[PDB]
Amino acid sequence: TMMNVIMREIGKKLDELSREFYESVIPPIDMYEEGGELVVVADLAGFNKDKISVRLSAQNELIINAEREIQYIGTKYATQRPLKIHKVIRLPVKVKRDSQVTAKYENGVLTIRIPV
Amino acid sequence: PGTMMNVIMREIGKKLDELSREFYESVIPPIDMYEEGGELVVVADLAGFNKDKISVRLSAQNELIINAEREIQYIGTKYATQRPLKIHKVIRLPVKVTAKYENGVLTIRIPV
Amino acid sequence: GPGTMMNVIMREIGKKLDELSREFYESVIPPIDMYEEGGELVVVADLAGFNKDKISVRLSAQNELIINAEREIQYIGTKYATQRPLKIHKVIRLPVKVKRDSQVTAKYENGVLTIRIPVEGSVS
Amino acid sequence: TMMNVIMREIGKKLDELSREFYESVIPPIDMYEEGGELVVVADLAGFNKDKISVRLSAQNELIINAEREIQYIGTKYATQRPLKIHKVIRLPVKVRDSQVTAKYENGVLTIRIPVEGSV
Amino acid sequence: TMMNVIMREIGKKLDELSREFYESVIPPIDMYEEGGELVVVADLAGFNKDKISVRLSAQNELIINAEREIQYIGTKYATQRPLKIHKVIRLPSQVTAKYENGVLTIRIP
Amino acid sequence: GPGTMMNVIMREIGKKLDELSREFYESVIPPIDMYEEGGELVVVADLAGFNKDKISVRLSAQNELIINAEREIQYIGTKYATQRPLKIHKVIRLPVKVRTAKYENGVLTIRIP
Amino acid sequence: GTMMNVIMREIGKKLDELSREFYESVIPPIDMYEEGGELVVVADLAGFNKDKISVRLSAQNELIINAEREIQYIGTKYATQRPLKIHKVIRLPVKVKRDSQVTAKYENGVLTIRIPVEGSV
Amino acid sequence: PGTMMNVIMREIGKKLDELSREFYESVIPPIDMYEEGGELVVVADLAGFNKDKISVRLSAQNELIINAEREIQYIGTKYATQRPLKIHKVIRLPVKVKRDSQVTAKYENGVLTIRIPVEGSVS
Ligand SMILES: [Cl-]
Ligand SMILES: [Cl-]
Ligand SMILES: [Cl-]
Ligand SMILES: [Cl-]
Ligand SMILES: [Cl-]
Ligand SMILES: [Cl-]
Ligand SMILES: [Cl-]
Ligand SMILES: [Cl-]
Ligand SMILES: [Cl-]
Repeated sequence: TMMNVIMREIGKKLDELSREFYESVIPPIDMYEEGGELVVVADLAGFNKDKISVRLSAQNELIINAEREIQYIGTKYATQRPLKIHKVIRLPVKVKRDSQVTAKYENGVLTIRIPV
Repeated sequence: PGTMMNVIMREIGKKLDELSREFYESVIPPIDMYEEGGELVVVADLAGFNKDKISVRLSAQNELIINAEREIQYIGTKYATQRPLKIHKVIRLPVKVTAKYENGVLTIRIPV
Repeated sequence: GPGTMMNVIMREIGKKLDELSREFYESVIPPIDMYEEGGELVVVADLAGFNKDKISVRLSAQNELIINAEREIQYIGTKYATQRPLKIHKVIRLPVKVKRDSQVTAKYENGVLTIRIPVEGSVS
Repeated sequence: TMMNVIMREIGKKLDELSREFYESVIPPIDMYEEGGELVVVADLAGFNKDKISVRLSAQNELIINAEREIQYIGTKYATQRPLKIHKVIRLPVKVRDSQVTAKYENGVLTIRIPVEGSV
Repeated sequence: TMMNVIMREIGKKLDELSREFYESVIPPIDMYEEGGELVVVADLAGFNKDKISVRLSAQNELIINAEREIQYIGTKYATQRPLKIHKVIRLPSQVTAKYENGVLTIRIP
Repeated sequence: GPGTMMNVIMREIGKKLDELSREFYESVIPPIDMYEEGGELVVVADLAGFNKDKISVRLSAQNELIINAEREIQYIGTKYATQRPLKIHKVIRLPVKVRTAKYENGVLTIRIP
Repeated sequence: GTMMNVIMREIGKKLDELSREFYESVIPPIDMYEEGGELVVVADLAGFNKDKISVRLSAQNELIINAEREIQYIGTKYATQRPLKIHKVIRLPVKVKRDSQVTAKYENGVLTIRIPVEGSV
Repeated sequence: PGTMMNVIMREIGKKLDELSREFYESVIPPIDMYEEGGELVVVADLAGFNKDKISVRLSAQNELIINAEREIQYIGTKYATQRPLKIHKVIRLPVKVKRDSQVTAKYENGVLTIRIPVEGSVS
């Protein structure tokens, strides 16, 4: 149903893109393999490491979760910045569930290391 | 018999599953915009960029323009490259018409 | 100005449509040629890699021609792209009126399926 | 451009697809790598081996060309089967100069190009 | 803006069509003119006559404003009926309007 | 710059959507509320300008509730727009398992088990 | 087949590279208006010969405009957009007599057609 | 129950059946472009414009710009105005040409024929 999300915004100028669209599409991730390690680097500016969680379902995909809430002040024009985030990522080389996963969140950037 | 129009649609659904780098370059950043005390605040979620590289300008035609430049080394075999190398964001201003960069979040204060 | 999302969407789909899904082909394949000659409607289809037994030809109750074929493909090694169709269903609505049952026959050579069906009003 | 070949056929039903489109879209390829060889498999019915030409570009892409002539008889309604095939394929695995092997059977074209390393 | 409203509901089935949708859509109007008088015909429902407001805020514009409050008892499964209506028809100086049995009618020179 | 056809299509549909099709409205009507109170399901719907005799409410063999109504209108003088719907046929899918209505002031209220 | 389909095919195109097929279906833009007990249709149809254009009044109450021409392409061609065969079918706003004195004059690429309204002297 | 998509298309199709005058101002004119004799020619169907009112200019970005303005006086009740009043077609040129290059354009029977010297041409 990802396509359905994009469609709702076809009328909109790039200034006006919805928050709901952003929740779906965020985050952008680059992911690569090096030395028996599968690394994912995602982009989540303005979030707290307590609110970020990562997991792998039995099906071979990697999952990312993040919550935040934002206080609304004054005359409001934009609600774009996403509160909730849920991202499922298909995995090309299935890492063992047992293998440890380490995530480091720095400078609005999330990095995840996964052993092969 | 079926129709071509349906088949195209089924295809686009497949296509839009995993978005390009270029896509995200065009959409980023999501912004919050409010008016408090005769000041306009634009709040942008940016994957970390060096502060000096990030630039903000007010356009002549009542627009706000947000650019930024990044360089990334694609070490090893790359499965995906979603992240945006470059950014151009044009933002219309609601009302008639000083930047701080913290935790990858850009907060722009505009006098009014 | 600000930019159009629709533009972005369009720009996105293009580069992606360079590589087409296996499903897409399953619907689109085969190409055929259809002509009337000697009171007979001949149709020729490109179906590479399906065995003769697996391919089926049926005359529909509606005035249409249906080609059905299925296959199983071994998938060794690291698969990067798998565009070619495993199972085919194709429906063609005939341009002229044809005899209802059983006269059409099929020939399959060089991966090419040839059907010859007798037109209506033909003379034996 | 490929999308423009697709968009020109939107209205039509599946029985009515243009030959130009099929020329643009044929063949469907199966690509995988094994035994230090990258194998391409394409569906290409109604062609002669002498007419089928395979070249490898300077850029990463691999190109398949095929041509044939057609002999229409009588009143024709459908003419969809493609006369000239030209398919440029970007290959993921690394391959400037290489030794390519191609065998055509039963409309099926099998091309084997050796990737760096292995065997 | 108006096309953006339509596109929001594209995923949804005809029953699931949102409230915000309906607020923008309502009312469907029929416009005609008799004897050099202009007449407007609009389908508004479940609105109190006092709450409804009509004026022309531009030289050539028609604005209809309408508001209501709805309190929902029990578990509510859907809420499609609109709270506030701000349709802005455009006129192709005194307007007389009586709203009865849903139908709201406006009379212009 | 040459411009884009798509940009031209979007602009074209947009100018036209301000005034919408009466046939579009017919699909859309009515906006309904569905709540459950007193072990009963209630529907409130907005169908202004339609006669009580014209209105029909039926229940499906399927789970769905179905509202049917109809009306007739004659337009006097030149008509600039005729957005009003004439042939409504709403259908609603039901959340709670379900085998009776009152209409006033262009509003329909329906009660079900 | 439909008008919508004709537009859709060109969505992935810039304005300066629009298909000829598209132009054949879309040409000509017309002005249509009733005045003086007559219904006037003004069409923009350049590069044609009057001998090639024909006007039909249909079984249904619609006006059909047909035109056709040949253009031999000289040299190395980069763009062939201009229409070869026009077949514009226009639905009339008002009922008109079919047994009617209709006047279609071509001048400077502009086709002006006049049609008597039913019920006018 | 029906879907919004099916509903939307039905609406979309309706809005396209009859086309705006603005629409045509975008799409007009159709052009034929060929190169021969080391010069580039653009021939365009531009029916019903005064020759004086048409302007042709070579852009800084190797593209061709056709500008046409005309005034139409409407009479009686009007049921359609598809005819474009203002035209600004911008055409990307497939071969480098001189910005400085002298240009000739001819207007006859509502067809605009424009010839433009290609880069590397000899006068
Ligand atoms: Cl979860
Ligand atoms: Cl700039
Ligand atoms: Cl079957
Ligand atoms: Cl070549
Ligand atoms: Cl007829
Ligand atoms: Cl005809
Ligand atoms: Cl030459
Ligand atoms: Cl310029
Ligand atoms: Cl200019």
